[PDB]
Amino acid sequence: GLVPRGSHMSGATEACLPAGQRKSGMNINFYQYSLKDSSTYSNAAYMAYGYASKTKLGSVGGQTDISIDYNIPCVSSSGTFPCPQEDSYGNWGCKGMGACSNSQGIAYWSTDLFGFYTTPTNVTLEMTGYFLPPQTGSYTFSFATVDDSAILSVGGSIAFECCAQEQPPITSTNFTINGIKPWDGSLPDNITGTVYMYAGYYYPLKVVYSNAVSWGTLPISVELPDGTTVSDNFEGYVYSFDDDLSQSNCTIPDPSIH
Ligand SMILES: OC[C@H]1O[C@H](O[C@@H]2[C@@H](O[C@H]3[C@@H](O)[C@H](O)[C@@H](CO)O[C@H]3O)O[C@H](CO)[C@@H](O)[C@@H]2O)[C@@H](O)[C@@H](O)[C@@H]1O
Ligand SMILES: [Ca+2]
Ligand SMILES: [Ca+2]
Ligand SMILES: [Cl-]
Ligand code: NA
Ligand code: NA
Repeated sequence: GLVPRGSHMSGATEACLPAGQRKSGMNINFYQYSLKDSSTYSNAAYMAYGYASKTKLGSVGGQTDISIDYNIPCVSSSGTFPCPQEDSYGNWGCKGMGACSNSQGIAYWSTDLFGFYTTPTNVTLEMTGYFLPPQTGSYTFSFATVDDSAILSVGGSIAFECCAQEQPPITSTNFTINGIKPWDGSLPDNITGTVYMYAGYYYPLKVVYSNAVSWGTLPISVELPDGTTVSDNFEGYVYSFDDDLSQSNCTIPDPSIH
């Protein structure tokens, strides 16, 4: 036929063509989360949008390295140094440092998350921006692990609305990756998710991440159509645009027929 038929039952993921000045990287907003609260982050409504009803702590823009790898301090005989969780032992020490005098159960202040001074032990953050596929095909996003709770959403009307990156969060719970901490503890059922994307369109991307205590971990990757994997550093793939709610043609409901 002269034209492609389109994805079945309007199945294509909504994308965007923002006309304004493109900025490299994602915006990261930080919100209050209570130390050792092991329940709030288990609710889908909280992880999709309820986080923004808590106090906003601040923000950083232009972030291309988006994985989280926060290690608490070990106050050791030779000074205070971050302890990789796999090197923690006993009650407690850190391999190569001896016994640690400090508690694993208190808040710690650091700039480890995106250079922003906060409590990485206990915080929720929202990463927003647009993913620009260089290749048409299936993209598989993944979290290698999650400590404590996280979601990833892709698409207009799923992550956020086209040309409206800076607005309060939308209520969609149709997550691309549901990494929400189960009520029974243990691992979420599935921490990949796949999206079919068309080259050159901008796909809204949202990651919401929470830590309640001590270590924080969220190693983010994407497998491209060509089979290669991009991990941690998404430079060249993620961008931000200032809101333009007046750009009438911004939303592309079905990129295969655009
Ligand atoms: O999944 C929850 C967190 O687990 C780890 O945090 C540690 C965890 O400690 C456990 C025992 O070792 C402690 O003696 C006991 C005392 O509170 O708690 C158990 O759950 O939980 C503590 C908080 O209660 C933390 O202080 C410990 O660091 C770690 O993987 C965290 O990143 C997880 O969020
Ligand atoms: Ca919409
Ligand atoms: Ca934790
Ligand atoms: Cl040691
Ligand atoms: Na770590
Ligand atoms: Na430290």
